[PDB]
Amino acid sequence: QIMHRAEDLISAASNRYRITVQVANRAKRRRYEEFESAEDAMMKPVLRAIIEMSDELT
Amino acid sequence: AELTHKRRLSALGPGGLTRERAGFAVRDIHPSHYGRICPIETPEGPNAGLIGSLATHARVNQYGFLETPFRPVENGRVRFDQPAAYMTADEEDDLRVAPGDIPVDENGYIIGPQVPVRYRQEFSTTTPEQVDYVAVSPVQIVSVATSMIPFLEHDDANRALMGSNMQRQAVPLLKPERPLVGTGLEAQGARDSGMVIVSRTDGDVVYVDATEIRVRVSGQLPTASGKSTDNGQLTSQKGQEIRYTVSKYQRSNQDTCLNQKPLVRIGERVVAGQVLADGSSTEGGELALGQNIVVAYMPWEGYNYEDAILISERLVQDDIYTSIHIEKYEIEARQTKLGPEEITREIPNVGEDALRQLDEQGIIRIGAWVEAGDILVGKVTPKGESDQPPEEKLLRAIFGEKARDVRDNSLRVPNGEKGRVVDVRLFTREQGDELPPGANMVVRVYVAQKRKIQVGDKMAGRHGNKGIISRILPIEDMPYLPDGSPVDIVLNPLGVPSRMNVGQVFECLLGWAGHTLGVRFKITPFDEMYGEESSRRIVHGKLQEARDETGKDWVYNPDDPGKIMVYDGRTGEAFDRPVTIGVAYMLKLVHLVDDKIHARSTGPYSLVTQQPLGGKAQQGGQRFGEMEVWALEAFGAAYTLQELLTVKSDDMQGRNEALNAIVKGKAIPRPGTPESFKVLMRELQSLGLDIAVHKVETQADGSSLDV
Amino acid sequence: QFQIECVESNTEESRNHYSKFILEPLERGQGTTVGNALRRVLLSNLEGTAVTAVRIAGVSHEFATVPGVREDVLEIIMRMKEVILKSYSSQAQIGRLLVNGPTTITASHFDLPSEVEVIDPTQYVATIAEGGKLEMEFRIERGKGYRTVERGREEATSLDFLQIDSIFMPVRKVNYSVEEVRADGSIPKDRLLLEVWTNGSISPQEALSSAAGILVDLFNPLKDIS
Amino acid sequence: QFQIECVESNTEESRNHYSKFILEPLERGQGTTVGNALRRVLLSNLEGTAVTAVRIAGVSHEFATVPGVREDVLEIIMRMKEVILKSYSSQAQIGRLLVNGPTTITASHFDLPSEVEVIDPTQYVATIAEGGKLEMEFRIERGKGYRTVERGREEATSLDFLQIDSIFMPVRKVNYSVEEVRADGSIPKDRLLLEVWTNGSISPQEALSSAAGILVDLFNPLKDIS
Amino acid sequence: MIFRNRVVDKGQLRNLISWAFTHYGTARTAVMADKLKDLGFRYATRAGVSISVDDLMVPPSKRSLLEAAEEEIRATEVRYQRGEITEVERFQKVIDTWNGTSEALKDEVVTHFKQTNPLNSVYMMAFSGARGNISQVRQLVGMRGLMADPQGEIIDLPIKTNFREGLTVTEYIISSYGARKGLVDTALRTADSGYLTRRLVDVSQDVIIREIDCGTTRGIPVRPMTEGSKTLIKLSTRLLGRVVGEDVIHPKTKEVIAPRNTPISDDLAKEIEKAGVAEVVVRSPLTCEAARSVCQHCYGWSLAHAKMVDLGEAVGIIAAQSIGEPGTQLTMQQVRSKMDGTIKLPRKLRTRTHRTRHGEDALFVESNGIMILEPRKEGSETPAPQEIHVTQGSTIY
Amino acid sequence: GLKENVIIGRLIPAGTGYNTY
Amino acid sequence: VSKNLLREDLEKVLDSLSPRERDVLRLRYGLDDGRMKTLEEIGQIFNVTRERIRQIEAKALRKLRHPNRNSVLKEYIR
Amino acid sequence: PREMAIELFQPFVINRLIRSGMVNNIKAAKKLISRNDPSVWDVLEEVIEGHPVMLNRAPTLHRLGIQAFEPILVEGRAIQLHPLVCPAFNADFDGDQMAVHVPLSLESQAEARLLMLASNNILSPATGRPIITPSQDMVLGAYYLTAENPGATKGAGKYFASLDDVIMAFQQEQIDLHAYVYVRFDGDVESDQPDTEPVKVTTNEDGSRTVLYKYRRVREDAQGNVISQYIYTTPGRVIYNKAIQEALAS
Repeated sequence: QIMHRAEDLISAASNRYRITVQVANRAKRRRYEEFESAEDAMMKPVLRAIIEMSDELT
Repeated sequence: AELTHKRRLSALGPGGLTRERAGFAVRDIHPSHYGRICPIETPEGPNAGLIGSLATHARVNQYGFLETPFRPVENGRVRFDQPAAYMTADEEDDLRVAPGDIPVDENGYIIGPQVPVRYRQEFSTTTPEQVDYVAVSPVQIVSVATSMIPFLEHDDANRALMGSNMQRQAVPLLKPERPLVGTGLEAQGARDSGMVIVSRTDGDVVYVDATEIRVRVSGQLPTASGKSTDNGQLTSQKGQEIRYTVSKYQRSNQDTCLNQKPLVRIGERVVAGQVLADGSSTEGGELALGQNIVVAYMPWEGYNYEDAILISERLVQDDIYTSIHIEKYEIEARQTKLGPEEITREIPNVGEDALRQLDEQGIIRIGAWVEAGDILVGKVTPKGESDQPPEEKLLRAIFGEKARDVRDNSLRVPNGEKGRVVDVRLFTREQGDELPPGANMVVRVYVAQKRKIQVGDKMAGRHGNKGIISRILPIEDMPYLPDGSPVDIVLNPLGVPSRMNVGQVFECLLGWAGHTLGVRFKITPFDEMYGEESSRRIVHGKLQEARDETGKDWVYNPDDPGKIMVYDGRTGEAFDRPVTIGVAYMLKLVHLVDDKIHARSTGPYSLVTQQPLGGKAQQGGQRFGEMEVWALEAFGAAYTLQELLTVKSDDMQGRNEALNAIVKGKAIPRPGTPESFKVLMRELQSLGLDIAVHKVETQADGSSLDV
Repeated sequence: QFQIECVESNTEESRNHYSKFILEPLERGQGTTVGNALRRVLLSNLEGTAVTAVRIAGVSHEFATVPGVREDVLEIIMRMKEVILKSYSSQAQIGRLLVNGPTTITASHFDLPSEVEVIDPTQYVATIAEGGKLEMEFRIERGKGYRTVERGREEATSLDFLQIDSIFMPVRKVNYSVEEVRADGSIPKDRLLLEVWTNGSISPQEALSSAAGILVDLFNPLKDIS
Repeated sequence: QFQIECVESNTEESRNHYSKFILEPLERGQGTTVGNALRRVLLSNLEGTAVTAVRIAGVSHEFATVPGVREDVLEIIMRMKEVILKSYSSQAQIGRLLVNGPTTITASHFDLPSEVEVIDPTQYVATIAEGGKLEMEFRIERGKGYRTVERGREEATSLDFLQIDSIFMPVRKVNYSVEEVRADGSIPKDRLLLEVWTNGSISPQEALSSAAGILVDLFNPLKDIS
Repeated sequence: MIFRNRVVDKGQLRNLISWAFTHYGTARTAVMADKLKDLGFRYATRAGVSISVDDLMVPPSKRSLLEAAEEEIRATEVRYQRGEITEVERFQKVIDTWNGTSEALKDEVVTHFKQTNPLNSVYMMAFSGARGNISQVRQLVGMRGLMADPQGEIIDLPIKTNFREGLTVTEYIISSYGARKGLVDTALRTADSGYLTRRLVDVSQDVIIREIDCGTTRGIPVRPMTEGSKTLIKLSTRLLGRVVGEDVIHPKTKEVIAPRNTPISDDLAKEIEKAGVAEVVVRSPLTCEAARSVCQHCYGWSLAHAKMVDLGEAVGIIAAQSIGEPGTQLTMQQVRSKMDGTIKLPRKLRTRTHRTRHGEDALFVESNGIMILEPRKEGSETPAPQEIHVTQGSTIY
Repeated sequence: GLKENVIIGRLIPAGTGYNTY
Repeated sequence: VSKNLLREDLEKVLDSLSPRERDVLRLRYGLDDGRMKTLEEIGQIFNVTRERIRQIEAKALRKLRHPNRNSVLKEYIR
Repeated sequence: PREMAIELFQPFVINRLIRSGMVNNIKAAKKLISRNDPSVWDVLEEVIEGHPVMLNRAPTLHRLGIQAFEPILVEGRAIQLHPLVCPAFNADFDGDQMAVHVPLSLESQAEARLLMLASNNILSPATGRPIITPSQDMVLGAYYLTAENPGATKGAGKYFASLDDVIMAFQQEQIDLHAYVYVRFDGDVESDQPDTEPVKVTTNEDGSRTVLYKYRRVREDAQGNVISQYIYTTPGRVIYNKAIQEALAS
């Protein structure tokens, strides 16, 4: 979906905040790393951040 | 309103009370209040319970004490033939005393086997022996709007208040309309207001020109009764002569507007002091409040589920529900002791596309359409470049041109100002500018617009109400009728039983009638006829015949004594249960999203805190609530907070930092540190404070310069 | 045969060709899928000649008087909507009008390009006193733009400048019903009705019955090839 | 041009040709009318073929067992409705079936006049044990009436008499919807995003496309001459 | 995969949602009860519903059973006349009266509805679940329970009806005072609601979890809050959002469980208290050793975590608001149960002693006790409509 | 004090970092 | 967020010339500076000139004006 | 709404539209702003989805009182929001006024991304209770659908595989949305009344032990087992109990 099944990863991964924070940490950089308008990053920096967490979070 | 506000009253007063040390009884009521002041009047604010309603009838004396009639009943016989009936000023009589109504037989004889009636603050029972004072009328406890309720007899008091204060400050409406339904007390009151004009004297109008009605210099028979049985300090001396100009749409003290209307056509007799002008809200000496509307209560697809109004686009096409407003804008010029400045007729970057519908000083042409960030007129200001900004001299000379900072903060009408301009009053040194000194010349001028109602319009009724609307809707999808017409106001249905305001039905109903058989009522509230649910009796009645003679005879069903059917689902099925509908008096308010809109992205901070500032302006602080900063940590994660103070409060270079970061593809950093803090610290340090504020991993800590 | 029976057909004050119309046998509610269909669509849209603009210039402005009026623009632009009219002109035109002298306005009394007519004259239109009354000129258009009062003849100033999304909608009250029926031998077939009315410009035949073919085509120009 | 764009097309195996379809330009949501109309129209005067009848010879009666069943006529007639099938035969036919021996019923396993096909075989149909199971014969019809079972083949006991009122419009699930797109300048433009499904006998390409006609003709087989 | 079929209510929503989210990813289930929720609409639509007027039905005893009450006074006051037996006194009756009969009057209206229209709008609002409640309906249909005057007593004139007929003037002003009262403090407890959880947050602030490892065997056990008769608190649901290290020993009929530590979870509850056992400790904060904080372990699942809270959060600041902030709703039977001249054991009634004097005359002596099913008055010992010999108390009003 | 640093803008304790440190 | 961009660009877009002038006259005799160290100084400070200031400066003083030179900040219109 | 859709992200908007080169510079590239073209408005939307927003009622009330939600690109001077919660904010709808707050840092979007947003709440941190619930208006749509009209009690023997068949059977009408048929479904069917009790025994041979269990009626089989089930309730009932499993997680 766009964002919905993401209610479990954070929910079940030790300290939630903590998660966030890293997740940003992704975020920030994993926009940052590429300022070449890579359309992968055409969408918001987080949401990727998330997801590729997500689907590595198996 | 200007009724009421004729005559509220208070005890706020130099003389008055605190507003918080005048603690309680102060606030309450007192059976003196009964007949002396209305309880349905209450701002329900921290400054309420302090607004004497002024007995609907009272009057007063040289000792201020007000009157409230006590109508005599000669131990069984009233008929109002007895004397007195005109005192109980501020107090009573120690006669256990007849409340307003009670089954008052034909010529009085006052059935009630054994009637309750008030001794002094008490209300014992006793029968025609011992009383004698009683209503003038069944409502000596109201204040201008608490009477609107057509049948408050049937609605809870706790319920009747703010709703009764809604119409008290109702918005006007381009095209007015008496109500429908009738309790009718008011017409006269409208005349008391003045919006509607009665002859000063008399006449039978000649040409009643919209601009000039006339027993004025008529030359004609508005004259002659304008001389009916003539009078002298009134110039009957010559074809009578009653000159006075009607009003157009003028900016009310609250930017409200109304232009009355030439009502009485020509040559049609008049009579002394009878309203002949149709102002704001009467056709004819009655209170134009709202309009009359079919109303099937109906929890359909939501779009409303308290509170929440739904209405059909028709309303717009109906050309009704059309505010208009007109409001100052003005502007002025100083004469700077910095080296005076004027308006211009332009300066740069002016479109004439800007500068065009402009006029001959810079001025803005009147009767001209405007729309959004429009331009009033040409301020010309001073702003030299002694300390030419670093680029300055050159850039100027470098881009290739040598302009000059003669400036111009000329007036740009706010965005969304799609209003044709509609007057101006305006003037300079010469009349003697009656001018705030130090200032050169007035620029005040302004505009209105016809503007139909929209969403979030605080529209409702006149008795325990408060409403707004989502969405409006295709004149067709909305539910309609077996006769075949489509209706035009849902509600919800649960609303009212809950509001415990029932009668809204009533009217619905009653009105129904009205509408089906053009029925008028203008009848005081409170079923007192026979002394029971006659109301009922009424309703079903005026139904009955109405539908009887309505031909189709469907608008009423014996099995639906007050209902109707509701075939009109999404594709117009039969909704199921025969649901009731009818005619209500939807009345809109001001709280128009327009003047009640608000949102902005930063701008001028304050001075002192240098924090932006929300006095509810175009750059109005998104206001702020620490009760939420006492609910924003329940999850913490600072960041938002951290920002959430900082950089939008203290840090200059923060805030800006931001601006950049994004448009600078940069990761907006890290707080500044607050400073207002430092500000607070400063005064404290002076108040007698000291702080070493500091690192400590530093050589024996120290005192980091946080100043 | 699945068929109209023209039924009761009125003949007076054309406005509302009171026209209860029937179709008798529609197997079941497939004919009810028509009533609404119409309902809407009928009052969806007949594209509609309607006065939209106004040239007064007695006041350029739109709230000032124009004397001799016993009634100003806010009731003069108001007395527009109510006007009633029609052209093929498919393109704008004007009427002007210079009565003067104390006068109603025989709605009739008018100013009349190509095919433009008081589909029914005699509307009260405008009071006046002996004073010179003033011209009133204005567009005329036939379209589905019976909504949105803003922009339009605004970006293009034209003096005596006002205009407004008129009604362009002749066909008002309208309705119907339905019922199960006999002929149950051939299924409990069943019946509808309707009324429409109309302003008395464009009788249902050229409105209701016209809407009939408005969609039949357009309901599905293609054969739902999807 | 007021036009379908066939859009996402995924018949999957068949049943529910999940078929979100689109008609982009609907000035105003009137597209809904066709939507809510065809909403019933798409499955209104259709001609779905289906059962009515059943010939459990040996068990004339309709509640007794018929052994080897792990599921009796009550569940045997129960397992009819679910069957799924089609003919042009426009006229009745039969299938019989004599499996025996312990056996499901490969829905497939069947008895097959004209087209009469397991539009999708393999429905579980009928348990059984090694014992002789017994014949099952029955009508087949096209129809559109799934409301009345009484006075069925109760009109003349061809055999067994037992006859159920079949339910039959392929599409059982469907999802019509509209959305006001942009192009609102000329006139608020809207588009109709809608599903149907169907049993996997007849996709919308032969269902939505039909109805489409079906009224276009029949909703307006005339300009309501009236 | 689990069909439910009953009627629906509020609550079974409520719960429902629960039981979903309780086992389903928040959003995954938070999103649920939204499409079917907005379908609440469209149906309700279709059924459609609304008032009538006489929607305001009146259980037509009303006339009667009322004037019944009317004789009540007739005797109280049209007979006290001799002063023989006296004024403040039955006075204390007549007022007693009105409210009493009145509840019986309602009680009519109670069943009256109950079996008037299974598809009743007025009923479909309320007893379903809706904005309608009981006191609400009372003074919608039932007589308006006599209240008080301007000061902490009730003016001679009492409340009187439902609306329908409407109101004469008197009571209306009497009620106007009632409101305006209500008004006014409505205001002032703004202040209260404000200070509530504001200075309380100032004490509930800075309390944060740091520690789970905290070794803690401390804590206090509960029984359900348990006024007298009535199970004041369920406990089978109350004891949740926490853990406990000392476990359950049901009559050794059963086997020990929730060993320690044990995140008291629901089932665990509803069973372990409704199932049969009734007492144990915990591990709550007034204990667990901690630094300017509480042992996580001495916390539990909060009331939103639906599972062991994380850590590093000013729980107190939120723990404050949850009390007075909503408490503002503070003042200053329905969904029909057995009857409503309510709980009472067998066979005598309370009369006071100087100041009722009409004969037949009394205030409100405190309940006596021993809850009897299908009430009758003051006694003990097993009556007929239901059978038991156990107990005391009474949700009686 | 979460609010102690709030008067400032140090972030608070009660935010990753208060323990991530 | 404007002026910094503008000021900074006033030199950050100084990129249509050789660095004989780009490095010196860049900021007139001042700019970014309080605003000055002048004609003399450069006369010495850079190429022991006194002429070359005016010419190479004029050269660059045009190396930006024919509208294509440094044609990325024309919106400036300032 | 649009009246406040422009401010609301101008920084991340102006940067965009330049940024992808649309225009260039400040106060002259944001030219289309005040120029009112489209290309904002869409691009604004293009950069508006996936941009979390938070909101607060005139009263901040509780922590769930300043909830966040995915802002919508609509036009108006009013807000737009989801009833379901009201109550949490309690924001009824009678002259109600609140405030469109917004994150600013990036990861402040996080405070909202997957921590602070409407989805991140199913029950007041207040109590164990899921305050969130279809309004009493919806509960009526639920209640009514679970009621029963004496008049409408048709459909005798109108049983079905309990799939959309009954829906159909309802898109069929001729049945009460409360006309209780007995519908198949061996799965756990919470029955209005006890359904595991000998009510109408019919235990015969070749299998069979056949008790009414009021709202459901298996017949059994000594060698076989239970299969009939026969959930005895209106299709409308199964209808209001079919869009549920799917709604939450099919």
